[PDB]
Amino acid sequence: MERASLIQKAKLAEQAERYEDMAAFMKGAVEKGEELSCEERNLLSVAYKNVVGGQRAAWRVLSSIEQKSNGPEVREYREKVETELQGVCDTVLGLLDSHLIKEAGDAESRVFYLKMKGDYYRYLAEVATGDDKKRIIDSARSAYQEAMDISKKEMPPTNPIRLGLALNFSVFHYEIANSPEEAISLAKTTFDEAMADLHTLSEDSYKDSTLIMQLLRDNLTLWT
Amino acid sequence: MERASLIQKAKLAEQAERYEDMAAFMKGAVEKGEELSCEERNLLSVAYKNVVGGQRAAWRVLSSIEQKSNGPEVREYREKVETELQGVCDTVLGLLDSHLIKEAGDAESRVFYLKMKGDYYRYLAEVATGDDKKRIIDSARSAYQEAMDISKKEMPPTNPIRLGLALNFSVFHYEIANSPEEAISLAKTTFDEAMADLHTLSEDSYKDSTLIMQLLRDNLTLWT
Amino acid sequence: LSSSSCGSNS
Amino acid sequence: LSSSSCGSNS
Ligand SMILES: [Cl-]
Ligand SMILES: [Cl-]
Ligand SMILES: [Mg+2]
Ligand SMILES: [Mg+2]
Repeated sequence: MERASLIQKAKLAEQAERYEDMAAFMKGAVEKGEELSCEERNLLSVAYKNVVGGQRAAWRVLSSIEQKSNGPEVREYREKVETELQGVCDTVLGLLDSHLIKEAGDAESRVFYLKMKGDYYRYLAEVATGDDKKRIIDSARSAYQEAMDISKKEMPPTNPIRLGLALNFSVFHYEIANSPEEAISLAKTTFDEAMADLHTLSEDSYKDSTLIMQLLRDNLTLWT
Repeated sequence: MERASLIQKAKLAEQAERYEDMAAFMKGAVEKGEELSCEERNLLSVAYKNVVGGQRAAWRVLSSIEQKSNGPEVREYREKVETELQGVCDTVLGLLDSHLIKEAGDAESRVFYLKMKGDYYRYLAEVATGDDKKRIIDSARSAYQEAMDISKKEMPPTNPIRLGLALNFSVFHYEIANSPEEAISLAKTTFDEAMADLHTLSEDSYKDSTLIMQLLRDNLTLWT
Repeated sequence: LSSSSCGSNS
Repeated sequence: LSSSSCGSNS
């Protein structure tokens, strides 16, 4: 119940690879209403990304089977996993909208959280239909675009947060919004403008930047 | 609720790497009170071994931290994981004692299940103290020994079920019962008597046997 | 091959 | 190194 205890236990859960527990601890810590440090926001993101990652992988397997199929068992179990995934995404989005975005006292935090919002709406969009999907896509776009605006004002082009956001927004354009031209435009501009400064970077800086830029290049190769 | 549906869903859960779900489906199937096929008993074992495996790995991490420590957070969280692990082991053991062992219509099934019983008692023993640990160790030994007796009568020395049982019983002797001489004796006899027939084995047979025999050799090297 | 998001290559 | 049980090497 003390915040320090929750953080301590999140760190233990991380070492123990208990990501659902880790997420729950971090949710409790967020709900104390104080900002998260860089270390702490990374605990939050790692935890929830592992949980949703498992659900997303399962959902893709079941959805694929269900499609090739076209009894109710596959559909039923796919729906069970889908509901669970929606639940987790909604939990993360609730933390972002009830605490994290508005309480963030600096631009870097704000970009990190608005990117997270875009990401979790994107994960919802992957499973969504109908009016739900329309609402979700609009919400994802709005979050990502706000994040983009701040990042272009506040961060240099090789900054890993800025690059990761641009990468994920480009994926949104291609995979979710069915806007390949916007996806390609964004990816190319992002890569080109980052490449322009990589010669000024140190060893560890360059690696962090280049790892994300490699994904920008991989995507462009698939999309072209 | 139909058995065939539960089996279908266990198979889907396995493809989706949803092991807790897979275990739950298989528990429901066992509770229909019919025997499990070889395929099905392997679904049961894979599911529960993945679930307990995650708990065991987490428990070891937390226990290690707790020991090096010697606030209450590590102890508390270690106890939470321990309780969950005990729960799962108790669930599996309940299936084995309420259905699987007594209902098994052939010797191979009976050995498979009695080995499972030894294994899950062994996992309980790893976290146990006091009178609980004493009871558990006696139960593990009794299950493994009954399995050993049947296997020596009913299976050839390179049979993978027979080898796996002997391997796990030797680990029980060394790690749980603090009986290194019995562990070494059993491992050596098992290896020697299997090695004696490996020249009669086919490619795929030999691999299955040799993979377990490699562990017998690894253990002997550590224990000597 | 498929579209890759941030963190997918570790 | 540590004691290995059945299935621990895949
Ligand atoms: Cl360069
Ligand atoms: Cl040989
Ligand atoms: Mg739906
Ligand atoms: Mg205890």
